[PDB]
Amino acid sequence: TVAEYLAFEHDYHVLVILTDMTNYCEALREIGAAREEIPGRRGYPGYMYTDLATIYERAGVVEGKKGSVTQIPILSMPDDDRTHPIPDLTGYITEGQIQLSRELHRKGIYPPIDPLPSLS
Amino acid sequence: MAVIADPETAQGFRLAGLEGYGASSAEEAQSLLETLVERGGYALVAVDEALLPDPERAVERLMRGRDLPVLLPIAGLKEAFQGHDVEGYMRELVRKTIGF
Amino acid sequence: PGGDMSEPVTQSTLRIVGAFWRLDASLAFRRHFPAINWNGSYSLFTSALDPWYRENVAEDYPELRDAISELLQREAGLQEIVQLVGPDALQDAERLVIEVGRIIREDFLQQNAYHEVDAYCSMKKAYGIMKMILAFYKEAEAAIKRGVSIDEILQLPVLERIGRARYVSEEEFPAYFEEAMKEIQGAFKAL
Amino acid sequence: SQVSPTRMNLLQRRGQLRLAQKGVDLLKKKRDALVAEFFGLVREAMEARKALDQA
Repeated sequence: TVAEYLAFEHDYHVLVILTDMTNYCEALREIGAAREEIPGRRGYPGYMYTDLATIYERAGVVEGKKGSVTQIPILSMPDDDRTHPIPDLTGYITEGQIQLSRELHRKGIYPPIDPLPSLS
Repeated sequence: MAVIADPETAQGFRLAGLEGYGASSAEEAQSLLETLVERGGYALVAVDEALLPDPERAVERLMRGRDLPVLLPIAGLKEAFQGHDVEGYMRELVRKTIGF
Repeated sequence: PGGDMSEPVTQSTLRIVGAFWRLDASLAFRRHFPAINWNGSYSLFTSALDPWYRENVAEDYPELRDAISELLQREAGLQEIVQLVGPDALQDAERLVIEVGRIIREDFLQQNAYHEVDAYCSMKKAYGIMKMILAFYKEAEAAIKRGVSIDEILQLPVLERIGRARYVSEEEFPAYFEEAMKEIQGAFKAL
Repeated sequence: SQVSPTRMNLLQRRGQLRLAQKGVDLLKKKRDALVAEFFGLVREAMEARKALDQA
């Protein structure tokens, strides 16, 4: 929210790093179930989708304006799974992604990336 | 194309074709092996039982995937040869494929 | 029609009760009823039966059951592999096993439940049956051990006297061993 | 690199077996034929050679 402010009235281009989000949902979960709301796959509270709309969705480029808010946050889903529901819903939510994979990493090639599942 | 056995017996070869060579000048025949492949127009090489047609590794070390004459069994000269004939067949089947 | 030897139910029974008589379709499709498929079946039971076993039947009795089972056993892992060559690239005794095997499978096995003559037995009946089948086989081996014609043994009239054996009726059963048996002794003398 | 996940795959990976299992079932009885044809070659080999060597 310090981003809209720097973006919209004062004109800037701002790259925002929200590194790690996996702790997010973790804490999120806690309130969830400690109250009583329903689970909805893998025991993350099911309304997740919405809360994870509001974080990524603010950004973009306003009309006939100046400025920019580009978000790169970095997920840290466990294992090299791709159906642990965190990175799941992010998938719809953000547009595209690029993956690091152990797949390369053993070979020592830095900074690994694969093309194979990066859309953008 | 080519073969070897003792000179004393070799002559016969030497008549029609079989531009053979000695076979008691080496008891390794590797020497000959290579020489043979120098021209390589000989797709046939065969040897007596004087050597043994079992350590082909020479050929494998030289041809190295360029299949060139399988060393074939001859036998110095008949005096009996039919005993180990039906044998040579059986000796093969057990250690190839499956054992009976 | 969960179709396994693994879903709870079965492997529970298996735990408590003692004997398992597996029946299976496959063996059955070739025809041979009952089709209790032996190779997968078991019965922990036998042990404690041995006393009464030996009392009543014969007294060399156990020694037979264990002896004969080996037959099929030593066919199972021979056939398995080597049978993708038929019964002609085998050697001497090799054929002998499965020829005998045939007999274990063409008589000692398969009965029927549609014969007044046979669909019922008693110990003492079967005993002779099995007895003969070792007793023809050990001497079958004395033939091939001298290298006699093999595929001749396989055509001798003696086998037919086995061939009828199941059909032998229970009143005639004693006698039928009586003549038949000692004849075995004599078919090997012939060669 | 990855342990296969936790759902979807049951059916697919079972049909992995269906293909494999049936494939490898039959690959043998593919091969049975060639073993037959090996025999054809096996008889034939030395016959005359050994003969006409000797005179």
